[PDB]
Amino acid sequence: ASVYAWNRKRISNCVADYSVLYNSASFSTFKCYGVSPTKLNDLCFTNVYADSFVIRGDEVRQIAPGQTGKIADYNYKLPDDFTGCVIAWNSNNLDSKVGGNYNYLYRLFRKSNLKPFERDISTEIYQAGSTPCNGVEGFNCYFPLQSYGFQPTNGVGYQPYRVVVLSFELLHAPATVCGPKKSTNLVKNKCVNFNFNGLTGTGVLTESNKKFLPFQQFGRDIADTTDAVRDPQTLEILDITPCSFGGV
Amino acid sequence: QCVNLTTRTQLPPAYTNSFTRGVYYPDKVFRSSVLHSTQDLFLPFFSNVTWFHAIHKRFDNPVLPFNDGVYFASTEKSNIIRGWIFGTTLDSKTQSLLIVNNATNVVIKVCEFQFCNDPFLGVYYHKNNKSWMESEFRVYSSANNCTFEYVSQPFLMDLEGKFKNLREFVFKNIDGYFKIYSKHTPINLVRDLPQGFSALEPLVDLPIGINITRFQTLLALHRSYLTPGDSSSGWTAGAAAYYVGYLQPRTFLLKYNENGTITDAVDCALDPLSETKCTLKSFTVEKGIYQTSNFRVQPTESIVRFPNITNLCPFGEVFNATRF
Amino acid sequence: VTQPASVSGSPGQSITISCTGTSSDVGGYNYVSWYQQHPGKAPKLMIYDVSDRPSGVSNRFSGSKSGNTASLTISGLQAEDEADYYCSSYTSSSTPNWVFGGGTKLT
Amino acid sequence: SVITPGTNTSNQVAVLYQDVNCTEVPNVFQTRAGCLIGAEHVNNSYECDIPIGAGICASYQQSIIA
Amino acid sequence: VQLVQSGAEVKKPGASVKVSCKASGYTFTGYYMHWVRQAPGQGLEWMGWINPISSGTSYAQTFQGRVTMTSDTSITTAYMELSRLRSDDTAVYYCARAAPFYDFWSGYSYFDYWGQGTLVTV
Amino acid sequence: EVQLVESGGGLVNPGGSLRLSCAASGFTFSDYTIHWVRQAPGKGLEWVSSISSSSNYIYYADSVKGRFTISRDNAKNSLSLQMNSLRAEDTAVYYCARDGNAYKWLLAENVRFDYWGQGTLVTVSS
Ligand SMILES: *[C@@H]1O[C@H](CO[C@@H]2O[C@@H](C)[C@@H](O)[C@@H](O)[C@@H]2O)[C@@H](O[C@@H]2O[C@H](CO)[C@@H](O[C@@H]3O[C@H](CO)[C@@H](O)[C@H](O)[C@@H]3O)[C@H](O)[C@H]2NC(C)=O)[C@H](O)[C@H]1NC(C)=O
Ligand SMILES: *[C@@H]1O[C@H](CO[C@@H]2O[C@@H](C)[C@@H](O)[C@@H](O)[C@@H]2O)[C@@H](O[C@@H]2O[C@H](CO)[C@@H](O)[C@H](O)[C@H]2NC(C)=O)[C@H](O)[C@H]1NC(C)=O
Ligand SMILES: *[C@@H]1O[C@H](CO)[C@@H](O[C@@H]2O[C@H](CO)[C@@H](O)[C@H](O)[C@H]2NC(C)=O)[C@H](O)[C@H]1NC(C)=O
Ligand SMILES: *[C@@H]1O[C@H](CO)[C@@H](O)[C@H](O)[C@H]1NC(C)=O
Ligand SMILES: *[C@@H]1O[C@H](CO)[C@@H](O)[C@H](O)[C@H]1NC(C)=O
Ligand SMILES: *[C@@H]1O[C@H](CO)[C@@H](O)[C@H](O)[C@H]1NC(C)=O
Ligand SMILES: *[C@@H]1O[C@H](CO)[C@@H](O)[C@H](O)[C@H]1NC(C)=O
Ligand SMILES: *[C@@H]1O[C@H](CO)[C@@H](O)[C@H](O)[C@H]1NC(C)=O
Ligand SMILES: *[C@@H]1O[C@H](CO)[C@@H](O)[C@H](O)[C@H]1NC(C)=O
Ligand SMILES: *[C@@H]1O[C@H](CO)[C@@H](O)[C@H](O)[C@H]1NC(C)=O
Ligand SMILES: *[C@@H]1O[C@H](CO)[C@@H](O)[C@H](O)[C@H]1NC(C)=O
Ligand SMILES: *[C@@H]1O[C@H](CO)[C@@H](O)[C@H](O)[C@H]1NC(C)=O
Repeated sequence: ASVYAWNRKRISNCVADYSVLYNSASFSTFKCYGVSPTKLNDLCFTNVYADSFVIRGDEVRQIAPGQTGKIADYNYKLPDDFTGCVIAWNSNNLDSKVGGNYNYLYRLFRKSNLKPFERDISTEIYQAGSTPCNGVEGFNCYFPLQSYGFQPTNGVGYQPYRVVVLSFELLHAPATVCGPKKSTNLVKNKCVNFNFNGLTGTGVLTESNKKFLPFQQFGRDIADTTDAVRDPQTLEILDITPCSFGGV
Repeated sequence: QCVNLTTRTQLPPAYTNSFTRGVYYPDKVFRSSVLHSTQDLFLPFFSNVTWFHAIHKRFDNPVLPFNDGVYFASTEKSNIIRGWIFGTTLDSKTQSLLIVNNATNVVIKVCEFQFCNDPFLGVYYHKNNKSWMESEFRVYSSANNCTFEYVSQPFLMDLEGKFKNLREFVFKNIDGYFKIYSKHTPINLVRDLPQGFSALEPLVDLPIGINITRFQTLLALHRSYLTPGDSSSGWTAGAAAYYVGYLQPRTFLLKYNENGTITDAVDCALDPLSETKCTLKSFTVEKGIYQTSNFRVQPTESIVRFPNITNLCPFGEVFNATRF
Repeated sequence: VTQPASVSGSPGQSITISCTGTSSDVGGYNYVSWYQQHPGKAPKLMIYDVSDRPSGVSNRFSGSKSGNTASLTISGLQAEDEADYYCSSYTSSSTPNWVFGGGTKLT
Repeated sequence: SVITPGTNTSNQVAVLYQDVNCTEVPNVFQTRAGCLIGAEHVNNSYECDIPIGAGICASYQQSIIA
Repeated sequence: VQLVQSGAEVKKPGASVKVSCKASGYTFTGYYMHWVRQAPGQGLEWMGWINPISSGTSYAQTFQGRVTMTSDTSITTAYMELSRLRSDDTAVYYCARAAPFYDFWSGYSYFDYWGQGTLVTV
Repeated sequence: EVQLVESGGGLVNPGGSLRLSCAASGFTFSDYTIHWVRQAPGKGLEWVSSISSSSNYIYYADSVKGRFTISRDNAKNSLSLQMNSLRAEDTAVYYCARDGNAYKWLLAENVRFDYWGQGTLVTVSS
């Protein structure tokens, strides 16, 4: 997709192996925010969004938290608290042609900056002056979009880059996108380390007598800390207590 | 195809008291024997709720605003209310969400539907075998460019013509999801919503992510030998009614019992006593005086006073200088 | 819809008047009706839905259909039966409409 | 601040707008403690129940009085 | 930057002529394409422009209603079609490049590149 | 007793116009579809037009479509037919008839004529 009209792919209910992408030699940029690129396979998310678009080399830096510029402000905005990975590679051999590839557009003018993950695909004439344009471009009335005109002979900063942004959603909800980690047998009545669908900690797992509702995945005590979980494979409710401790 | 219905009495809208209805489980966390304070979109206590009728001659299925979320309730015995349409322009120019419970399946679809100006379902009564069957589905003319589709397992509705069943729903459009909460309880009233508390459990979180600003309720018509005429006038309706309220960013104190069920709640902005209860994190207040909030007079105007000069700053002569 | 110009026979006899159409008229649409018109008078319905008789109509009148041809059989022919009998049916075309047959004179 | 008898007795309240004038806020009784609204002021003096301030107390006697 | 126009044309009065201009050496949609006419023995006359990114146009009141400008970015070519040709439309037609109206330093106020003139006889 | 009474017939010139009426009684007017049928002298019956009970569904024969307009008033129990740009070919007795199918929501295409009016003669000549 063009950066002004970027394409969002929703990913859910699957196993996400991020090492295939991260350990690839084929990407020039692989920057993760809010998460380590080498811990991704240990995590579970409630959703992953893969946003794909084409920009020119020099603009790749704008696809990040806290950035400004024509792309960051008018085309594709990432939130300051963004969690996810920005992956980009040179696509000069695909998205460039002799005479110029004018199928890739970006927004050059807008009344205001975009909100995070806002997608503005309008083509209304931009009013630069104080006089209404009435849909007709001319002096102080601009067509809001412009082409990159990608050519195979351009310098790197003007070559096309294909960018995929993987945003990681972390809601208080059942996680549906987990890395390729092998599960172990469930152990009860012992002090163990545990990881229940991304929920980690240390304690003793016992059979729970708490009547969870069909939609509830875990419970909390008056301290607002997890004290019970629903086993993601058996749907058994387990109570979590801390391992014996005290002063000596 | 689509048909406009006629022969309806031009009555004004009715209104009812929301009482303490419209409270749902704010999340999927189990809590018990605890009072939990949460901020979310809830139906305010004792709010003004619009009351719609489908009796006989009325068949109220207007397009209503969605605002920040909708509280919907229905009271009926003949399953007149089947589903809802959600979207903006509610036509084939935009993605819209259609949720319909028909005689055999519940269907949830998101498509560029060309919805009817007066959409409905219909059930025919056959005096020859004393049976009720669904014969009409007149909701849209077309449904192209579908992005989401779900169909539930098969079932059979009685569809019998005849309040016994109260069905409450909460519709939220937030964080890329269309969240539906619901509760089904018995009711013995034919005049209004019951007075009492019942928490609505989550039904489904739909991974849709569309713009919803307007919606309408889909009702079923009854056609029989007693309803002569054409597709626009040859109809009646089983007694039914529904209520629509709107959610607000309100703070609630929710009371969870031993079984983790919410059995009560306080609307912290309803009145000074509820405010005190929330402040003290308790459903009871002891004799005394408590500071619960702060009073502040709000500004009514914005006054801007800049120097009265018109000459522009010579930036251009810096930027377009012949030599740097 | 094609009809005989006329039919005749002795009193007491059974006379069959036929209406031949096509699949879009008679074949797939069992909505064929028959009307009896007396000179100087408006026509009245004798048969509808191929074989159904209106109240007030004598049981000597019964209709039937086979393929693309419908028919009306008048048993026990009476002198008072003499009339112009017409078919009517729904025709499916570019614009939905209804048509009548040529009309059969019963003498 | 909210003045109330226990909810075991009554759900009636009176509200004191501390250090606020009764003409600024919108049984309206102006005291040195602020504007007390919802409590009925009486001349009869009693032992202090719920303290308001500046010699003023409130009690439930039914309605809330000052 | 190069601008290459079609060859000369001969038309009868009432006929229409379409003159093409193929651009290269720059981002085609980054500039406005103007057409300028020069009748024999006369000076230069501005006809109008097209903005290839949107194919928005503007015409001089002199030609407005007779001239239609189009473009095709896939072949970086601009076209000017002048209908209802009259004998006084005999002229050399040029395509010329100028910046868009949003150019900070007013590069739109002048034409920096010109193609070879195309003679049209009527 | 169901009755339909045509009126507004008479002799008119070609190229002119004429409005016909049909009064109804003995039944609920607003529950039934009413059709117009015409019979040229010496000829059989020809369907002209129909208007449904809600007036939402209106049909015309191709021979009159674009010239005739049909409308009804369910408060007055009265049906009208406006014939514009009429010709000599339109000479006929015009009947109004009550559709016997009280359930057009089930089989809209199924048409029978249970009751007919006397018919009013329209002649187009000079
Ligand atoms: C260098 O820039 C100056 C300043 O102009 C300002 O900065 C430029 C880069 C552009 O952004 C301008 O739009 C901006 O105003 C130029 O001088 C100024 O030029 C403008 C436009 O020609 C003049 O405005 C006009 O003024 C007349 C009245 O005399 C009005 O009738 C017009 O409608 C319009 O408002 C402006 O007055 C003028 N200011 C001064 C002090 O001269 C300068 O020409 C430019 N030089 C070059 C080589 O570009
Ligand atoms: C169903 O009705 C709609 C809306 O029409 C309006 O409401 C009707 C109940 C009736 O009161 C009409 O007179 C009103 O105009 C119809 O959509 C409109 O159709 C007209 C043509 O008749 C067209 O000019 C309008 O632009 C249409 N409105 C919109 C928003 O598109 C619709 O065609 C009716 N469908 C049928 C035949 O049942
Ligand atoms: C009651 O009788 C009606 C009329 O025969 C049935 O309706 C028909 O159902 C068949 C399918 O089995 C359809 O093909 C016909 O078109 C229907 N006719 C009409 C007029 O709708 C009806 O199904 C019967 N009810 C039950 C429970 O059998
Ligand atoms: C897989 O998990 C589901 C719970 O979603 C469980 O019902 C099923 O039995 C499990 N199957 C296996 C082989 O573990
Ligand atoms: C508010 O509620 C009252 C009482 O039910 C009702 O009369 C009034 O019309 C309602 N107003 C609005 C805007 O809902
Ligand atoms: C209900 O909807 C489903 C899916 O669109 C359809 O297959 C089914 O036939 C419908 N049932 C009825 C009674 O219309
Ligand atoms: C479906 O959407 C595409 C845009 O993605 C549009 O081009 C197409 O015309 C739409 N189909 C229909 C039937 O409108
Ligand atoms: C939804 O559409 C309306 C126009 O009908 C628009 O004003 C509003 O901003 C849109 N909201 C979102 C989230 O796109
Ligand atoms: C709480 O759970 C227990 C389970 O033993 C049940 O007996 C009791 O009735 C429940 N109480 C409520 C209010 O549901
Ligand atoms: C509440 O009032 C009742 C009398 O109705 C009394 O018996 C009870 O002790 C009171 N409880 C408290 C906490 O005041
Ligand atoms: C309240 O304002 C009035 C003037 O409107 C003034 O006379 C009075 O003394 C003020 N009282 C207090 C407590 O400020
Ligand atoms: C208190 O007494 C005064 C007279 O000194 C009188 O004006 C006032 O109204 C009385 N207030 C009440 C309510 O007792």
